[PDB]
Amino acid sequence: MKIHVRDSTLVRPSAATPAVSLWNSNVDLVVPNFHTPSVYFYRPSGADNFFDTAVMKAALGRALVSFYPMAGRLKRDEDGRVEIDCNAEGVLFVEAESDGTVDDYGDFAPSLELRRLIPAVDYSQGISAYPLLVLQVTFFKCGGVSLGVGMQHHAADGFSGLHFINTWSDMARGLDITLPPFIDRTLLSARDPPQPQFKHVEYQPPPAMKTYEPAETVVSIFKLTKDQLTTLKAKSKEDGNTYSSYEMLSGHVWRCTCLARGLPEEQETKLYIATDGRSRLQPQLPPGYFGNVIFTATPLAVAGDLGSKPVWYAASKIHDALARMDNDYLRSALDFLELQPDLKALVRGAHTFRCPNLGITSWVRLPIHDADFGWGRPIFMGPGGIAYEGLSFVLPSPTNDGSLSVAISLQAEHMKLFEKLLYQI
Ligand SMILES: CC(=O)c1cccc(O)c1
Repeated sequence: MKIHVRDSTLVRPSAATPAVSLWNSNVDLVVPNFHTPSVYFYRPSGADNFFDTAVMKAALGRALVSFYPMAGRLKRDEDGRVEIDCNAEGVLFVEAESDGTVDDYGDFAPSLELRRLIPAVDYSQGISAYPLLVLQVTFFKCGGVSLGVGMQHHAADGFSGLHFINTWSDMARGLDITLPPFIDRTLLSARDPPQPQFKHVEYQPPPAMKTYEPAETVVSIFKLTKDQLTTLKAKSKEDGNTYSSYEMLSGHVWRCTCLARGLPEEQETKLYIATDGRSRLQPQLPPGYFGNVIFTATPLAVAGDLGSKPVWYAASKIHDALARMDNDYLRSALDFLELQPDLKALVRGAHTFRCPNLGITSWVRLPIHDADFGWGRPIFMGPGGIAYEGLSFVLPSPTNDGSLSVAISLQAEHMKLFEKLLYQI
């Protein structure tokens, strides 16, 4: 498939916005340096103006008025701390055409082929050289359209990013803003002086694999029916042992991964779980809080135990890790991060999620399919390509059947067994 760009432009806020330097909290600093990829897919609705770029950009400019930090640029203060220069330079909007079809992506497994649907960024010209948000509307050879999104997570996390996209689509349909964004990250300032309370196991080195081959990593996606999810939930009754569907599913995935990887009985495994601090921070963050509030629960386990014990054993560990992440624990994290000499060094990479470990996040809660720009909701949305092994995304169904999908990156030889184990319910 070849893709070629008809036009690219910088879309600025439709009206005047504050000219300020937006301070970043420690959560807003422990982020990747690249743009986080995500992709929306749409089927033709039969409309003559399907995804009219003028309509899209008009609404984009209107949304960037309240979401003005999105149209800003990265800068560093006198101490070298990354902050957001809200200068309204604008976000990048790319219109592109494809000689292929939406069907070419099949089940929309998040392979690196999705990256082509998202504008590339030159990271060699300073952190101030590129927009915080890059957008690509691609028209396929079937009438279908993809919306590719690259968002610098110095701006905000995926939760606020989703808040922006849905607001954009709302305005594209003529709607006014439902939830106005709150823009002040000083609410997540560390205490003075910083008083950490736990050692924070989340930032400790993960279990290793004695060795380490090269690894041919593949990406797949598997649908689980509502009945399959219901059957998995009542497995909490096993061995005379209630955990939620999410806790049980994440435990199920964690367990299946260990068995698929053929982990030794004694091998330790560490699970990384993205959790939203918005729910537990005190006092409650204002609705529409614009920034990063995503933390990580990291339960430890023995591969032999996960396999020989019921799923609720895995779920219990997951539940315990999440339960101890109250306000005090998160407040301690801000203080612990504050004392760290290098925050970027704490950002997790391929090494973190290599065998025997795993990272998981669940997007079912998000209104990820509420991005209706006037021509219908997305037929799919997911991460814009997964680069390395050991990442899993739990995606809800676009339909109302209550099914979900587990997208995941594993070694090629491990992926085949994982599919078998995932459906052993
Ligand atoms: C994005 C994602 O899937 C993930 C999973 C675990 C940890 C983490 O920081 C991120």
